[PDB]
Amino acid sequence: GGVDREAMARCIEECLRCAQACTACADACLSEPTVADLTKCIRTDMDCADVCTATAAVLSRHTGYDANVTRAVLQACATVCAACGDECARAAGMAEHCRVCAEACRSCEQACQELLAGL
Amino acid sequence: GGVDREAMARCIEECLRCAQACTACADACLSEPTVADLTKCIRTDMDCADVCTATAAVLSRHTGYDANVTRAVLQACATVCAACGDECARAAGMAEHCRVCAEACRSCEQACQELLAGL
Amino acid sequence: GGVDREAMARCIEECLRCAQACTACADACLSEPTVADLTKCIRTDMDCADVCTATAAVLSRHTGYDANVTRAVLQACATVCAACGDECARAAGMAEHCRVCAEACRSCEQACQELLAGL
Amino acid sequence: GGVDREAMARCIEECLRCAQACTACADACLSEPTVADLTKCIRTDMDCADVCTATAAVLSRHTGYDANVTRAVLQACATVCAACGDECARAAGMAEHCRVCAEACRSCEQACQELLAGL
Ligand SMILES: [Cu+]
Ligand SMILES: [Cu+]
Ligand SMILES: [Cu+]
Ligand SMILES: [Cu+]
Ligand SMILES: [Cu+]
Ligand SMILES: [Cu+]
Ligand SMILES: [Cu+]
Ligand SMILES: [Cu+]
Ligand SMILES: [Cu+]
Ligand SMILES: [Cu+]
Ligand SMILES: [Cu+]
Ligand SMILES: [Cu+]
Ligand SMILES: [Cu+]
Ligand SMILES: [Cu+]
Ligand SMILES: [Cu+]
Ligand SMILES: [Cu+]
Ligand SMILES: [Cu+]
Ligand SMILES: [Cu+]
Ligand SMILES: [Cu+]
Ligand SMILES: [Cu+]
Ligand SMILES: [Cu+]
Ligand SMILES: [Cu+]
Ligand SMILES: [Cu+]
Ligand SMILES: [Cu+]
Ligand SMILES: [Cu+]
Ligand SMILES: [Cu+]
Ligand SMILES: [Cu+]
Ligand SMILES: [Cu+]
Ligand SMILES: [Cu+]
Ligand SMILES: [Cu+]
Ligand SMILES: [Cu+]
Ligand SMILES: [Cu+]
Ligand SMILES: [Cu+]
Ligand SMILES: [Cu+]
Ligand SMILES: [Cu+]
Ligand SMILES: [Cu+]
Ligand SMILES: [Cu+]
Ligand SMILES: [Cu+]
Ligand SMILES: [Cu+]
Ligand SMILES: [Cu+]
Ligand SMILES: [Cu+]
Ligand SMILES: [Cu+]
Ligand SMILES: [Cu+]
Ligand SMILES: [Cu+]
Ligand SMILES: [Cu+]
Ligand SMILES: [Cu+]
Ligand SMILES: [Cu+]
Ligand SMILES: [Cu+]
Ligand SMILES: [Cu+]
Ligand SMILES: [Cu+]
Ligand SMILES: [Cu+]
Ligand SMILES: [Cu+]
Ligand SMILES: [Cu+]
Ligand SMILES: [Cu+]
Ligand SMILES: [Cu+]
Ligand SMILES: [Cu+]
Ligand SMILES: [Cu+]
Ligand SMILES: [Cu+]
Ligand SMILES: [Cu+]
Ligand SMILES: [Cu+]
Ligand SMILES: [Cu+]
Ligand SMILES: [Cu+]
Ligand SMILES: [Cu+]
Ligand SMILES: [Cu+]
Ligand SMILES: [Cu+]
Ligand SMILES: [Cu+]
Ligand SMILES: [Cu+]
Ligand SMILES: [Cu+]
Ligand SMILES: [Cu+]
Ligand SMILES: [Cu+]
Ligand SMILES: [Cu+]
Ligand SMILES: [Cu+]
Ligand SMILES: [Cu+]
Ligand SMILES: [Cu+]
Ligand SMILES: [Cu+]
Ligand SMILES: [Cu+]
Repeated sequence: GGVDREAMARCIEECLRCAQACTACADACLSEPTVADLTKCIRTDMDCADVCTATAAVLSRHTGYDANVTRAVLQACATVCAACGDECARAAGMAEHCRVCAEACRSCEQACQELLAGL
Repeated sequence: GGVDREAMARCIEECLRCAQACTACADACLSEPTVADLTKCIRTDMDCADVCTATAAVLSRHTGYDANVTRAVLQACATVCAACGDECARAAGMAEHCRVCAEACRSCEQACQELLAGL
Repeated sequence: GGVDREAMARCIEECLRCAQACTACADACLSEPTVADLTKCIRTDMDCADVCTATAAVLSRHTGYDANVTRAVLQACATVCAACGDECARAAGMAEHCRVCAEACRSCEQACQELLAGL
Repeated sequence: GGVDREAMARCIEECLRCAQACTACADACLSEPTVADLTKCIRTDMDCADVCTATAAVLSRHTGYDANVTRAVLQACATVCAACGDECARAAGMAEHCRVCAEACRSCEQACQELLAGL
C-alpha cells in the first residue's frame, strides 16, 4: 500500500543470499584448524541462516498481509544480521570467508532496516 | 544464566508442535470447498510454520547465546502465533482443524511470552 | 574430489531462486479467483520450496561430505522440481506467475540432474 | 489410499523430534572441548535437521498427494538419518548427548523406512 516494492524485492534477495552465505560460513569455520575459537561465529551463522530463510518466505507472501507480523519478523532478521555481521567481522582476520560473510550480514541488516523504516 | 530451562524446553516443544499444526492447517484449509474464504488463514499458517521452525532452532542452541537475538526471535514468534491464532479462531466454526490449530497457536504464543518475560 | 565445483555453485543458486519462486507462486495462486482449481499447484509449490531450501543448505556444506546423503537429497529435489514444473506448466495459461515458476522448477531440476550425473 | 495413516503420523512426529535432537546435538558438539574431532558429526546433524524439517512438512500435506515426491523425500530422510545415527554413535563414548541423538536418528530412519515400504 505505502510499501516500497523495490525495497521488498531487495530484502527478499538479500535474505536468500545472506542465508546461504551464513550456511557456507558455518561450514567454512567448522573446517578451520581454529574451529575451537570460532564456535560463537558458527552458532550465530546457524541462527542467521534460519532467520533469513524464514524472513525471505514471510516477505514473499502478499495474501492477507499483516504489518505487525512483517515488522516483528524484519526486526528479528535485522537483529540477527547485526549480531552475525559483528561476530564474522571479528573472525575476518583469520579467514577471508568471514570477511565476505560479514559483508553479506551487514548488507541484509541494511535491507531489513530500510524496509522496516517504511513500515 | 537467569533463564528458566523448563520454560525454554516448553517453548521449543511448542514451536515444533505449532509449526506442524500450521503446516497441517494450511493443507487442510487448502482442501476445503471454502478455500476461497480461507486464503488469509492459509497464508498466516505458512508464516506461522516458518517462524516457529526458525524459533525452535535458535532456542535449541546455547553456544555463544545472545539475549538480543533470542528476544527479537521470540517476539517475532509470539506476534505471528497471536495473528495466526486469531485467524484460525475466525475459521473455527467452518472446520474442527482450525479450532485445534487456533489452540496450538495460542499455546505457543503463551510459551514465547512466558520465556520473553524472563529475558 | 571428482565433483564439478561450478555445477555445485549453479545447483545452490538455482535451489534458492526456485525455493523463492515457489514460495511466491504458492502465494500468487492463493490470491487468484481460480484458487479452487490451483490447490495441487499451491501444495506442490510448498513442497518444492521446502525441499529446495534443504537441498541448498546440504549442498553448501563441504565438511565431512557424504556422497550417499548428497545423492539422495539431490534426487529428492530433482523429483519435486519435476513434479512442480509440470503442475505450474498446467496453470501457465491461467497466470503468467505460473509460467515463470514452471521455468524456475525446470531450471532447478536440470541443475540437480547435472550434478547427480557427476556423482 | 493404501497408506498407513498411523505410520504417517509416527514419521511426522519422529522427523520433528529428530530435527530438534540434531539441532541440539550440533550445538552440544560445538560446545565440547573435543569440537575439533566432532566436525563431521556437527555437519551431519545440520543436514539431518534440514532434511527432517522438510520431510515433516511434505508428509504433513495431503492435498494433491504425489507418491513419487513423497517416496524420494522419505528416501532422502532415511539416508541422512542413517548417516547421522552412525556418526553420532561414533561420538557416543565422548558425550551422552550423541548417544541420545544417535537413538533419535535410528528411530526416525526406521519410521521413514516403514512408511517407504508401504509406498
Ligand atoms: Cu530480506
Ligand atoms: Cu538476512
Ligand atoms: Cu547471512
Ligand atoms: Cu565462517
Ligand atoms: Cu566464522
Ligand atoms: Cu561465522
Ligand atoms: Cu551469519
Ligand atoms: Cu541471516
Ligand atoms: Cu533477512
Ligand atoms: Cu537478517
Ligand atoms: Cu556471522
Ligand atoms: Cu568464515
Ligand atoms: Cu563468518
Ligand atoms: Cu554473514
Ligand atoms: Cu557469517
Ligand atoms: Cu548473517
Ligand atoms: Cu543476514
Ligand atoms: Cu535482512
Ligand atoms: Cu530484510
Ligand atoms: Cu518456542
Ligand atoms: Cu510457535
Ligand atoms: Cu502453529
Ligand atoms: Cu487450516
Ligand atoms: Cu484455516
Ligand atoms: Cu489457517
Ligand atoms: Cu497457524
Ligand atoms: Cu507459528
Ligand atoms: Cu515459536
Ligand atoms: Cu510463534
Ligand atoms: Cu492460524
Ligand atoms: Cu483449519
Ligand atoms: Cu487454521
Ligand atoms: Cu494454529
Ligand atoms: Cu492455524
Ligand atoms: Cu500458529
Ligand atoms: Cu504458533
Ligand atoms: Cu511460541
Ligand atoms: Cu516460544
Ligand atoms: Cu540446488
Ligand atoms: Cu530446486
Ligand atoms: Cu521452485
Ligand atoms: Cu502459483
Ligand atoms: Cu500455481
Ligand atoms: Cu503453483
Ligand atoms: Cu514450485
Ligand atoms: Cu523446489
Ligand atoms: Cu534444489
Ligand atoms: Cu528441486
Ligand atoms: Cu510448481
Ligand atoms: Cu502461478
Ligand atoms: Cu506456479
Ligand atoms: Cu516453480
Ligand atoms: Cu510453481
Ligand atoms: Cu519447484
Ligand atoms: Cu525447484
Ligand atoms: Cu535443483
Ligand atoms: Cu540441485
Ligand atoms: Cu518423518
Ligand atoms: Cu527424521
Ligand atoms: Cu535428528
Ligand atoms: Cu552433538
Ligand atoms: Cu556430535
Ligand atoms: Cu552430531
Ligand atoms: Cu543428527
Ligand atoms: Cu534428520
Ligand atoms: Cu524425516
Ligand atoms: Cu531422516
Ligand atoms: Cu548424528
Ligand atoms: Cu553429541
Ligand atoms: Cu550427535
Ligand atoms: Cu541424531
Ligand atoms: Cu546427532
Ligand atoms: Cu539425524
Ligand atoms: Cu533423523
Ligand atoms: Cu525419519
Ligand atoms: Cu520419516
